[PDB]
Amino acid sequence: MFKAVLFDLDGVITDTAEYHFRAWKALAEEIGINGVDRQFNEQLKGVSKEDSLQKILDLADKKVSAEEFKELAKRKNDNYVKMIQDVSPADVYPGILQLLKDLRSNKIKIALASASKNGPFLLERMNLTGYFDAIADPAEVAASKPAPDIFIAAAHAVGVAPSESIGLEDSQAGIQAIKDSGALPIGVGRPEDLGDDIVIVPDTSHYTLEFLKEVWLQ
Ligand SMILES: [Mg+2]
Repeated sequence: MFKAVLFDLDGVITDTAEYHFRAWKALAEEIGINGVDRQFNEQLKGVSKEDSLQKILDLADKKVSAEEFKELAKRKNDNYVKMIQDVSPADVYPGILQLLKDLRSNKIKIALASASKNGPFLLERMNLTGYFDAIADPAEVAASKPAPDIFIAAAHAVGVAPSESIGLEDSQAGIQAIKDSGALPIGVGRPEDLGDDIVIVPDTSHYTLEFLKEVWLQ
């Protein structure tokens, strides 16, 4: 049987994308730029702050100094930290709390493998910290997803090899990272998005201990 489950945070445990979106929209509004909506935000998800801010400035063809660029980036981050003060156990995705309980009661290790710089904070606000054996620190990993580094770090931090683990992700880059780590991916979302070569479930309510066991046995 697998010995650990390695979780991403956004799109598996909870929705942090909402709060990044709100932070960018608030920034864009503060400086009088229109067009930062949920569709435009698809060009901001999972890219650097620099890239994101470039794209936003381009909406109005706005030029900035290096000093102004740095201030705007800081402002977005401050906005984000303010907006996540709201997070509560009400923000946990369906099935996830029961899955953590079941994993823990079956002595399976639980690790977070997220690029979030606020992962410990978020897990504390959602009252999930107690279930986590480790949180991989993205500050201490050399390469982001789709590189396998953060999944290797998460597995190692609970004393297992990635080949002893299942990874749960909703993103192409995350699924690729799990595959290249040696862990078994189980995706959540659409095969159209994540590929035909992995087990995919339509939403997190399908992530049950019994399902993960059956997938492992294949
Ligand atoms: Mg994710």
